[PDB]
Amino acid sequence: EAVRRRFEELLREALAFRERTGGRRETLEHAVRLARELAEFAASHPEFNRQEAVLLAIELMVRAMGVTMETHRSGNEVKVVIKGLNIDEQRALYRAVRETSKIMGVETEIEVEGDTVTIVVRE
Repeated sequence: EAVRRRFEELLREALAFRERTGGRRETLEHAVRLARELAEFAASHPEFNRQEAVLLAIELMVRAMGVTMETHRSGNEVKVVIKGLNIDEQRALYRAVRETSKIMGVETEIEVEGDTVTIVVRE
């Protein structure tokens, strides 16, 4: 609950930032910062589901940047498809998902094709 409540607080900050942001570069920097805060906070609450924490960090960045996403469940795996990203947003999202996965001890696979980044979170 504490981790889910933290996501909600960071989501409101993410939506207020993009409202007053000066560009996609500033929004991206703030989005990576928010995702790291959530990841480190969730790591301090080991009782919370590690797989779900990674997904919440991804969704926090998706909402902060205002990009389109899709989620599909395959048993224990979760696939996230994020479209419309520029080159800088792809590199930062790849970087942030890798770091967040390592913090949570979760195995994730990342594929980049065109504007589309596909993330698979397992177990």
